[PDB]
Amino acid sequence: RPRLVWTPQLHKRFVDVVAHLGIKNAVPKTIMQLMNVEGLTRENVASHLQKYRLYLK
DNA sequence: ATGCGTATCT
DNA sequence: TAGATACGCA
Repeated sequence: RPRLVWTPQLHKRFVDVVAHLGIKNAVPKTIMQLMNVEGLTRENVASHLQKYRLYLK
């Protein structure tokens, strides 16, 4: 129920999955499927990817 | 029906 | 600042 905390370990797995897939295929559902984290939703990944893209600009 | 991207909210 | 929610539109 409490908001998801993106721990350095969880963010690292996100970064590795986003690096594995290219920019084209690094979409929230494919990231989530590859990350393989229990209880992690498409919306959790989508929100994180938005902030990640803003940080890379 | 599904899910991505942007804006907006807490 | 980070993470959640809303929604337009592919």
